[PDB]
Amino acid sequence: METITYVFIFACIIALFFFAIFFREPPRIT
Amino acid sequence: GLPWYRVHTVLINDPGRLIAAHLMHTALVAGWAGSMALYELATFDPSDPVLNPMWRQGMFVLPFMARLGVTGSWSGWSITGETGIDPGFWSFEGVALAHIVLSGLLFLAACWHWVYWDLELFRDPRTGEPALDLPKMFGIHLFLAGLLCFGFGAFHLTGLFGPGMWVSDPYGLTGSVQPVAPEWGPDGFNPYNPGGVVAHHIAAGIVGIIAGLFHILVRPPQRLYKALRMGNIETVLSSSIAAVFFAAFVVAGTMWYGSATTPIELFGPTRYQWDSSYFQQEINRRVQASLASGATLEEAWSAIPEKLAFYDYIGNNPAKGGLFRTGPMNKGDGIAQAWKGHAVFRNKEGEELFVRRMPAFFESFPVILTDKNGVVKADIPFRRAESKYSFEQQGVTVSFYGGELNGQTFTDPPTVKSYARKAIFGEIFEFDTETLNSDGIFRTSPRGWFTFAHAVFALLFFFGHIWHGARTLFRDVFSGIDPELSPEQVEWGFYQKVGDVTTR
Amino acid sequence: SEGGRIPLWIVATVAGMGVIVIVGLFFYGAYAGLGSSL
Amino acid sequence: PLGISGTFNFMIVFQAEHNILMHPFHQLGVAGVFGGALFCAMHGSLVTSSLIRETTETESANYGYKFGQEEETYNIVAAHGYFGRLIFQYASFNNSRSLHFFLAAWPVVGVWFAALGISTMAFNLNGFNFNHSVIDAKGNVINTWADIINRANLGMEVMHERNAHNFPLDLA
Amino acid sequence: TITPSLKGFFIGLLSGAVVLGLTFAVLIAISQIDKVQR
Amino acid sequence: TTGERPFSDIITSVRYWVIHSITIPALFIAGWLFVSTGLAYDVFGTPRPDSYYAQEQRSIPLVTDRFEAKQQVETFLEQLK
Amino acid sequence: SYPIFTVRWVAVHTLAVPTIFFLGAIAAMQFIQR
Amino acid sequence: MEVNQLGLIATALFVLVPSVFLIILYVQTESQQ
Amino acid sequence: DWRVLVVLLPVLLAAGWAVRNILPYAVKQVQKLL
Amino acid sequence: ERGWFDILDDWLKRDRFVFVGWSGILLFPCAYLALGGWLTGTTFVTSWYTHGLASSYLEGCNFLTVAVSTPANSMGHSLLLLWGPEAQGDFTRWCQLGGLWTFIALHGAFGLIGFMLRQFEIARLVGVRPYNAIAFSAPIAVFVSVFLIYPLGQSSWFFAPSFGVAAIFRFLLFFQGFHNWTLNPFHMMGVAGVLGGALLCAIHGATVENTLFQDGEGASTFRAFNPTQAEETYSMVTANRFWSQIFGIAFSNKRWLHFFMLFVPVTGLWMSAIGVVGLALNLRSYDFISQEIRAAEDPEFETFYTKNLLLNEGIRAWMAPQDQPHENFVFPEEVLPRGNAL
Amino acid sequence: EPNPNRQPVELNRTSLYLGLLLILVLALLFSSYFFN
Amino acid sequence: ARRTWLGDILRPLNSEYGKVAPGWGTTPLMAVFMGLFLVFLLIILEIYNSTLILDGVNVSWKAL
Ligand code: CLA
Ligand code: CLA
Ligand code: CLA
Ligand SMILES: CC(C)=CCC/C(C)=C/CC/C(C)=C/CC/C(C)=C/CC/C(C)=C/CC/C(C)=C/CC/C(C)=C/CC/C(C)=C/CC/C(C)=C/CC1=CC(=O)C(C)=C(C)C1=O
Ligand SMILES: CCCCCCCCCCCCCCCC(=O)OC[C@H](COP(=O)(O)OC[C@@H](O)CO)OC(=O)CCCCCCCCCCCCCCC
Ligand SMILES: CC1=C(/C=C/C(C)=C/C=C/C(C)=C/C=C/C=C(C)/C=C/C=C(C)/C=C/C2=C(C)CCCC2(C)C)C(C)(C)CCC1
Ligand SMILES: CC1=C(/C=C/C(C)=C/C=C/C(C)=C/C=C/C=C(C)/C=C/C=C(C)/C=C/C2=C(C)CCCC2(C)C)C(C)(C)CCC1
Ligand SMILES: CCCCCCCCCCCCO[C@@H]1O[C@H](CO)[C@@H](O[C@H]2O[C@H](CO)[C@@H](O)[C@H](O)[C@H]2O)[C@H](O)[C@H]1O
Ligand SMILES: CCCCCCCS[C@@H]1O[C@H](CO)[C@@H](O)[C@H](O)[C@H]1O
Ligand code: OEX
Ligand SMILES: [Cl-]
Ligand SMILES: [Cl-]
Ligand SMILES: [Mg+2]
Repeated sequence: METITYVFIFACIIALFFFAIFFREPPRIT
Repeated sequence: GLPWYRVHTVLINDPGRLIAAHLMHTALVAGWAGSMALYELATFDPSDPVLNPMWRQGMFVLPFMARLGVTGSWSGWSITGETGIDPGFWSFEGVALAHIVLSGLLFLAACWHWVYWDLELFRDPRTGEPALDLPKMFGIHLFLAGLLCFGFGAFHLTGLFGPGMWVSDPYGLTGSVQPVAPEWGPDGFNPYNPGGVVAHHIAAGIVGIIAGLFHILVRPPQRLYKALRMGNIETVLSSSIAAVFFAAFVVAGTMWYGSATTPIELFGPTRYQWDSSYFQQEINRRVQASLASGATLEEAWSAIPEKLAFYDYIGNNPAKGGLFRTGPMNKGDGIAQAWKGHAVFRNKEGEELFVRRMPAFFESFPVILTDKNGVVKADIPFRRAESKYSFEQQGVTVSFYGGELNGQTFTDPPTVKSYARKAIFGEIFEFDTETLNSDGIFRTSPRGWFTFAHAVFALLFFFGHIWHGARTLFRDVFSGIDPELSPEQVEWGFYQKVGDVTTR
Repeated sequence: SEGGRIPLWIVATVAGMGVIVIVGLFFYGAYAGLGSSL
Repeated sequence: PLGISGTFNFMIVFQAEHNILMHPFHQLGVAGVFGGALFCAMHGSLVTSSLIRETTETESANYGYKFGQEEETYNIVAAHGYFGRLIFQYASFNNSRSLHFFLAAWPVVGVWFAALGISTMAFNLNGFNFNHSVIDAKGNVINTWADIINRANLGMEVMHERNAHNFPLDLA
Repeated sequence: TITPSLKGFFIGLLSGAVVLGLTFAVLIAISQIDKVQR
Repeated sequence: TTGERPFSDIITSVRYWVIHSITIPALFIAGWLFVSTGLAYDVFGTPRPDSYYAQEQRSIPLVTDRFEAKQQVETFLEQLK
Repeated sequence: SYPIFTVRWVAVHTLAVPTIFFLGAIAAMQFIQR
Repeated sequence: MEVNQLGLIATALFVLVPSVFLIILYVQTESQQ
Repeated sequence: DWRVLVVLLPVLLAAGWAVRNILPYAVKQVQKLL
Repeated sequence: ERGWFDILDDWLKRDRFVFVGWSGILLFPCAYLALGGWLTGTTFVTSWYTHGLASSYLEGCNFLTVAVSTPANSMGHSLLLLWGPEAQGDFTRWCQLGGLWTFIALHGAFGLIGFMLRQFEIARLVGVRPYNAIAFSAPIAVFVSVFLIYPLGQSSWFFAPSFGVAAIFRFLLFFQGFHNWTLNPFHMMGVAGVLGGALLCAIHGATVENTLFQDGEGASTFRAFNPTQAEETYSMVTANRFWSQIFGIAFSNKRWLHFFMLFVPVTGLWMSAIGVVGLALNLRSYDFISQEIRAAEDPEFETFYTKNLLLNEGIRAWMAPQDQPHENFVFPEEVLPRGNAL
Repeated sequence: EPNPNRQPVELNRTSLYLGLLLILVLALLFSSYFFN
Repeated sequence: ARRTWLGDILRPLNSEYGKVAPGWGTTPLMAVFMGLFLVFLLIILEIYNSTLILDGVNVSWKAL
């Protein structure tokens, strides 16, 4: 149960990395 | 839009919805007290006020009800051990119910004040703008605080019209709720004199009545009004937070060191009673008095109350717990069942030896026995190959006086070493470790948890005071500095007085 | 009297050498007398 | 070790075997990271204190800066004017370039020394040893705080890897 | 009764009052002599 | 600028060095003599190398009472013969 | 042109005067024998 | 291993309640004009 | 105690020597601020 | 109204080399006395009667081993006023009883208050936002929690940190052996804040210096900057593209960047302060109960957690007798925990 | 009877990512102590 | 804005927004009470601390 919890949290973070890099708000110059 | 950390600023200029928000907070806090008390009542075991008092059971709000005179249940028990009592309506259950009902009434009021926010009372009569006259509000509220403070001391604590408060003897053996008369001399400022508590509330209450009337009738000086921004409600938040963290540090300290308002029968012993062998000295004095009066060793020790021996045990020291060791103390060493009696160790020469007690600093401690003069006579060795003081070499035995093992002596090394391991914790008890599946690891008491939460909250509220004080005094630059700031105001020399353009 | 007479670089050099003298004395004392383990 | 408690094990045993706390390169390393965190909050607070008002109070001040804008977003003169008076004028930077260079260099140089401490204690050139350095007139040892550190180090030494030594000197 | 420590308390009070008093005395004095030009 | 005389001005003026070629060594020598006369030991109550212990004792004169600590130190000092 | 006794003068000397006295005291200590 | 079994729901609400808060605020920001 | 006078004497002679070299300007600075 | 208060206000706020202000009435004496007490104590004052230690240059200690040590455990939490009932006005006894320690700690606490009031005071005169004062709340939380709350939870000031280099190292090691402080998640957060702060300091400084605009002709680029210029001196656009392509993400808001630089170390120090408040009560993160149950029953179960506890046990038993002399610990050689051979 | 003090609330996408990362990392740190 | 019976009763109690006393007003009397209060806190602090010891004031549980 606790192993599943640790790995699940870890996996969510790696997923978050993906969206933060590739699905970020684009920086736009003005 | 508003960032997430600012959503509640919409109430700053809306006194009626501010009152609604404050009513909803009060409803939540009252409902917490009612529901916490119900949870404690569903888990509290009232059947042994000697070896299983409330502070061994993780009770947090029960001791605060008992402190001011609520001691009984509608089901017929009291926390001092009486049966067949009738507490009237103000039992633990009646107090919890009263707070639940109050919670619901305040919830309804909050809805009324949220919908009917635009009340003429909140408008300045000259300008029609929302406005609160904070200096006069302060005097009204301080006046009400003074009256309430005074009536608490004069009527509740004295027993004139009320139950009094919890008072005990210096060893926490005979506590009960008693009317308390004020102490008007210098001992009234002794933290351990309950009489000073009564005198404080009568005297500070009167002072608050007077100061309230003053603050209703005398307007603030123009110089203080400008300097403290008394038209800005956020100056009240800043100074209120400062008073609150001041108060929180004080209640954390008196909980840790002890005082007349944090009795040991409600919150458990203090760590300092173990540091100074406070209970061990009273126990010894009583045994001396018996031996001196001709009783035997077995009679002297058997006359020691189990409740007094239980205080002389490091498992009840609130400095022995851990941050993530959760639950009641009973979950650690177990539910105490009986004093085993006082262990006396002797070597082969018949000399009495004394186990060195564990200081609170140490998670573990070696087993070391000295004579009356502190000379090492026996120990439990780590490396056996050059041991000279083993129990086996020194013929160490243990005999018990009083308690359930009264009159017995053990001579086999394994059993003697077993009791010597327990003796570093002070007096030795039998524990039920099965009922709660206790794990054998010490936990802290409500005294420990109260102190930790309130010191942490006090420190955090210091940051709140700094933050809201800064917002009050620097409201004009909250969004940034003036875009037309002259370099001359910040370069050296141009003004004789820093920031004063009239001193060019 | 009037600031300017003694060049700054000579001031800097003389004050530097005094620092080195006094710090060297402290390191000498680590090996002699008190605190030297002897 | 590649773990959190394994890291702590490494540090504790390192202290027993090299007295890293008494090594000046670890001390320079501490100055590096304590200094770096200090100057981090320092730089952040000064620049934040002198943001030019571009927003109303109901919005984040961060919207007052636009990515790629030509003009600076804070008044470094006002920041220098504050910090110069906090200490004295010549203890404060007014050149953003040499300020940011100092921010770069201080933690980097300190961490270089920290890395060189580990690397040179790798070859057993250990921290200062003042064990029994203070002696009285008769020759009694007078303990200093260095000797109390030694007692702690000995407890670490005698317990680490409790089954791995057969001979009295832990030479590696 | 004036215990030794109550005596010591009064000495502490007087000392601090003296220190604060002279401090503000000198300060008020100097501020009156060296005024700013407006 | 804040009006005071520049430091570089002052410390390169002959008058500065006339004054401080005296005041600095005088203070240094006062500090040396504070130690060499042994006055520092007596002001601060610090043991000399021969007064940490009595000749045959090896126990620290540790203070163990709060309100009689002054008398305890005085007693430890007598026992130095 | 400039004053001599300023606040800065006082601040400088409350630090510098004891520093020199202490350095002489610590210099003497290097010759103490046990 | 004899872990505290409340650890599971404690961790799960610790993640879920504040994460859900943030998602609500974000989604209603996108849906504004 | 004579050591108190042995220690203060180098400091006292330093106080008077700097007063000799500075008193013309000191009186002149106090006069201007009046 | 131009009374004496306003004239005093004028003089206190003059633009001089060292600004004074109203805050300076508190700041300057208290800072000066705390610094002077530390230098006086480390040069001349012993710890023989309180700790059994030499601790001054006079006694032969060096810059690493001098300290102003805490008072004897028998003083409890006494204020140890010079005129109080322990020293009774005797300056020499006061020094020998540890009075300089509360002297430094208390004048230091009020000095720190004064420095933060100075940050507020100057900020209000110059017209800047007071975020420098807000950021300084983190050093104050650390000082108060370590030097005041922590010993106040313990038996006496004796267990506070002593003011010295090696004395503070002993404080670190005591916290490992007795409190298992490396295991504490509030310390972990503090470590993250301090190392993350040092990281941010280095990376921002280097990024600026390596995205500079060529605004001059010299090979030394420092000269090509003017405090009053309106333009950014470095390229935020190029900096953003570099980190986006090296690391994946980058800053794009310069106001967020510098706020974050305040936030990270300040929050870290505050978190570490909270954990030390817990240690005041011995409310430690010492153990994982699940690990201890398994390990008690299964003598083949070993982790780095159980290895480190054995080190803590060595620290406690080997340092306690000398480090806590008032306890009179006598631990015969045979009870001392030791591995094989060592 | 519309209250004039109401204000829209915002949370931008970067703040969402930052907030989720803080919460997941805090959970990853504290979970071991919850299980104990 | 909405008038109510209770609001009309309380109206005078919220009608002097911004009214000050000229100048320094009662500030010097305030300062006297603040100083007296500071000495009071010092006394009760030092009693609890056993830095101030008074006859018949025994700061201990043994005072019941
Ligand atoms: C002042 C507040 C306070 C205090 C001192 C107590 C004290 C107690 N409670 Mg009570 N309780 C409280 C409020 C409090 N309670 C509230 C508000 C609730 C409703 C939730 C409860 C509901 C409750 C229940 C249901 C129970 C108790 C029990 C107890 C007892 C055991 C406590 C324990 O194991 O904690 C363990 C404490 C911890 C593990 C500390 C948690 C530390 C947190 C997680 C740190 C979080 C860090 C944060 C994420 C970091 C942010 C960083 C960011 C800002 C950057 C103890 C007597 C137990 C008992 O014995 O009853 C008989 C029990 O069963 N309490
Ligand atoms: C009497 C207490 C009190 C009151 C009536 C206020 C009111 C306010 N604060 Mg202040 N503040 C306080 C105490 C208080 N604060 C304390 C102790 C601190 C230090 C921690 C602060 C630090 C602080 C900062 C840094 C800021 C404020 C801000 C504000 C304003 C907007 C708050 C908001 O929208 O939050 C919205 C919050 C949320 C939507 C979620 C927060 C969830 C928290 C972090 C965890 C959950 C807590 C839990 C539910 C309850 C535990 C209760 C605890 C006391 C036991 C509002 C005027 C803001 C401001 O000035 O705007 C201009 C602002 O930036 N406050
Ligand atoms: C100006 C800032 C300042 C501040 C905030 C402090 C603060 C402190 N000092 Mg420090 N000190 C200072 C300057 C300061 N000092 C200076 C300039 C010197 C050199 C002389 C010292 C030398 C010094 C020594 C030698 C000692 C201290 C000590 C202390 C501590 C106890 C103070 C106390 O109890 O006084 C109480 C006094 C007051 C609060 C004065 C207030 C007076 C009230 C408001 C007016 C009413 C009084 C009335 C007129 C008199 C009635 C008396 C009558 C009944 C007999 C406290 C931390 C003690 C310490 O550190 O303990 C370890 C200590 O031993 N200080
Ligand atoms: C009886 C008595 C005494 C009564 C007193 C009453 C009274 C009124 C007294 C007043 C008279 C008086 C003045 C007496 C003085 C007494 C006296 C000498 C007191 C002294 C106290 C004392 C020595 C305190 C010491 C304090 C101390 C150690 C300060 C150290 C300062 C120091 C080391 C600074 C170096 C650090 C530094 C340069 C950091 C810069 C790095 C950094 C990242 C900057 C960031 C940054 C900088 C910028 O620059 C700008 C631009 C921006 C963008 C930016 O990011
Ligand atoms: C010269 C000796 C330097 C040795 C150590 C290196 C320090 C500088 C490197 C830090 C890297 C930070 C990241 C890059 C940050 C970055 O990009 O830097 C940029 C910065 C400015 O670059 P410029 O192009 O303007 O100048 C460099 C060349 O182009 C020559 O003009 O470089 C320098 O200032 C170099 C300074 C040389 C002189 C420095 C001497 C420092 C010695 C101080 C004594 C230390 C002793 C401490 C004992 C405790
Ligand atoms: C409506 C109504 C009613 C009812 C009412 C009710 C039924 C109520 C209830 C109420 C309630 C039932 C309430 C409750 C509340 C609770 C709360 C409010 C809680 C909170 C909590 C918290 C806040 C916590 C926190 C924490 C955690 C979680 C963890 C640890 C740490 C801390 C502590 C932070 C009646 C009939 C009377 C009448 C009228 C109407
Ligand atoms: C405590 C007390 C007090 C006070 C006192 C004081 C205030 C003092 C001061 C003092 C001082 C104020 C001292 C000082 C000293 C100083 C010193 C001793 C220094 C040294 C230095 C050095 C040695 C240096 C080194 C170096 C470095 C660091 C780096 C760079 C390079 C070099 C190497 C140079 C009173 C009487 C009030 C009261 C009683 C108590
Ligand atoms: C179990 C955990 C759950 C935690 C609970 C979280 C509750 C959070 C509630 C957030 C509510 C936000 O409240 C929401 O604010 C928005 C703007 O922000 C308001 O929206 C308003 O402004 C927008 C913006 O132009 C207009 O287009 C719109 O027509 C108007 O209604 C919504 O009317 C309201 O629904
Ligand atoms: C060898 C086992 C029997 C010898 C006596 C052991 C000490 S006593 C023993 O200690 C247990 C906790 O360790 C308690 O749970 C139990 O109640 C108690 O009887
Ligand atoms: O392996 Mn890991 O640790 Ca470096 O010493 Mn030798 O070895 Mn072991 O002992 Mn100590
Ligand atoms: Cl190991
Ligand atoms: Cl080997
Ligand atoms: Mg030497």
